[PDB]
Order: sequence, then C-alpha cells, then structure tokens
Amino acid sequence: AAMALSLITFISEHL
Amino acid sequence: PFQSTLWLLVGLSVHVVAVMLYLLDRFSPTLSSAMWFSWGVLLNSGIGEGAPRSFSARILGMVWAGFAMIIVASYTANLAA
Repeated sequence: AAMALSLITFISEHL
Repeated sequence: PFQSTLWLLVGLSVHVVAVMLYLLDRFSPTLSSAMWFSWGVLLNSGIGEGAPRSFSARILGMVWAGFAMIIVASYTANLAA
C-alpha cells in the first residue's frame, strides 16, 4: 500500500 | 519461527526500496547513502547521517519503521510460545 503512496504525491509536488 | 523462504525475501525487500527512495527524492524540486538508512532501521543502529530532506521519503520512512517493529515484536512472541 505504501509502494504507490509516493507515486501519487510525486505528481502533486510539481504543481 | 521463520523458514529460509522468509529470509530469502528479507534480504531483497529492504534493498529494493533503497534505490526507490534515491529515485523519488533526487528528481523532485545517493545509493550508498540510502543503503545505510534503510538497513539501520531494521537493526536499530544509528549509522550514517543521511536524512530524508524530501517529504516523500519521510512519509515512506514513517511507515517503513512500523514494518520493522512488527517483525521484532512478533518474533519475540514466537520464541516465548
């Protein structure tokens, strides 16, 4: 469940 | 309590996330540094000074600590059982 936790938030940091 | 099949995955599960943490924090507004970070948590040794400056590694580091804690606590119960 934590493997994709950073992937979702990775996009949000760009904007 | 834990068969050799478990120890087969322990040595890789901790290692595979090490490169991932280096991948996430670097490309956001090295390999050796992350290797000491994750492994030290499992053995509870204060080795290295590398810290998760990026927020993504911190939240992943937070849940990662809980993964180590259950292993130690559960294994103690099995031996006492």
